[PDB]
Amino acid sequence: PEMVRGQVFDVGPRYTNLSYIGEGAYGMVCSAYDNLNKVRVAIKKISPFEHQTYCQRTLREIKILLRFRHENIIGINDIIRAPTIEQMKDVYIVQDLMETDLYKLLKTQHLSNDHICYFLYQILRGLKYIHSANVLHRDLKPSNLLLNTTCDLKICDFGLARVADPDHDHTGFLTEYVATRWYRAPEIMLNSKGYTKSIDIWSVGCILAEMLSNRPIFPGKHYLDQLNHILGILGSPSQEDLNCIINLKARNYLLSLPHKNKVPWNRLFPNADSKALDLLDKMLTFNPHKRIEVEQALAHPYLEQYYDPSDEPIAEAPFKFDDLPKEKLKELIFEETARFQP
Ligand SMILES: *[C@@H]1CCOC(=O)c2c(O)cc(O)cc2OCC[C@H](O)[C@H](O)C(=O)C1
Repeated sequence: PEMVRGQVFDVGPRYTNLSYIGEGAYGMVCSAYDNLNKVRVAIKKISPFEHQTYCQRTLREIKILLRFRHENIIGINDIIRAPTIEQMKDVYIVQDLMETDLYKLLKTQHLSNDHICYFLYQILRGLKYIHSANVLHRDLKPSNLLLNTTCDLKICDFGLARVADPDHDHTGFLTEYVATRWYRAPEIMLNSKGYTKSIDIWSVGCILAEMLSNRPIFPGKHYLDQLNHILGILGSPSQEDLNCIINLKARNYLLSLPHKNKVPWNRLFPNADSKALDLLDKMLTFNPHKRIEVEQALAHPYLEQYYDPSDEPIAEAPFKFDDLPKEKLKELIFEETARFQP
């Protein structure tokens, strides 16, 4: 049984010659040689079975990814686990081996405008498919975007995904939220549970800004500070957009703030393509009802060299799926992974 950096990675004998890559949520990611297909692959170790929310995230991702099939979504090629529930302690997910992720790339590489445009196209193309299944990714960020050696992009990690539920999106002010802080839409902190598609478009807008400058556009340090960063750039919301926020605590918090001027996008990004900044503005719109939707974004002039709706496929059907004890959830993970046995 091979080990990498002092930890057991029990995937043989099909997968050998392991090398560290990085970290998933419940375990590390390695590369390995696939002795059957004769190519190196990526493998993620998942040890979820102690914690019920861990089991939730693992099951959710497996259920979605076994149904999804799209060029810009990384799939599941194989799942490795013990033959019996009694013996199963870890699960290993085998996926295509990519070359890097966008978080790592942006730490040292400046992107040409042609790279930015192609990455953004591919993000939106994958997102079109996800949203067409009535699913929200809910944690889009550079570390969840993988790139191969020719800059083809795939979206990773559906562990926070949910079915869209816009009729039950409303909540109170300062409602706690799980997804990554820097990519949270402003309404998360005001009145939203993040159950509508507009939550993902905001995150893509954050990713676009970060590709233009190699730095996060809104790097808040804590829950409410994230909103201060956003308002520091967008400026104060209009009366119309405030009137859309019926919750009094949220509205009165915004009314308590001094007026803030909008920072022009071309001041923040003086080298950027003007069409890219127009699309950026529409993705980083404060009012989620006015925010651009994924199919509109694909049709934006910035993406004209790539846009082709006949080559931007959608899901066959809407996706349908916690008080579930982890013992039922481990049982459910066991059953969901049976198709890859032996
Ligand atoms: C994605 C989990 C799968 O990640 C990978 O397959 C992966 C490959 O193939 C190559 C490289 O360079 C990195 C990879 O993932 C790193 C981890 C990733 O950023 C994220 O944390 C995930 O776990 C989601």
